[PDB]
Amino acid sequence: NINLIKILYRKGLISKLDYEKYKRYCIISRFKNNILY
Amino acid sequence: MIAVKDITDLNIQDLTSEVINGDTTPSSAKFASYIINYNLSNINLIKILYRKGLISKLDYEKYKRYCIISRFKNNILYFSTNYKDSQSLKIAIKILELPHDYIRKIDVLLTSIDSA
Repeated sequence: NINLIKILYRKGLISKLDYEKYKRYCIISRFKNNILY
Repeated sequence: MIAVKDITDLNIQDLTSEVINGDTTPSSAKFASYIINYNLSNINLIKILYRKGLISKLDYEKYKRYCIISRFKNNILYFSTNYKDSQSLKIAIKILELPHDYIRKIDVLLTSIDSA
């Protein structure tokens, strides 16, 4: 959001959107909460 | 008066009829500028008529990005993959002279792909 507020800026966003799901996969690996939604 | 039209939209981030003078202020402009079409689109943000100004922003920004694509004399590898990311993003999604100007980037990217 520092760059947000030419096409090279969104090249950093794809690095963010990649490992965030991998970090969300760590939050998915940490899904020992057993909910329905 | 014109750059001072963004002086009143600075007060919009500072109430319903007070934003009504800011309602047509984002509509008088789009009926008649690069940074102004980015900030004032966020002036209305922070019914369906507001997003009618957003489509005017999302249209010419790619045309301005086509000027940034016409200015792609930087010969990289991820940038050329980003060049397909700017062209095939609207190929399903989205004015006569810009379409003929779109072929200019189509030849010069492959000309630079032949160069580098």
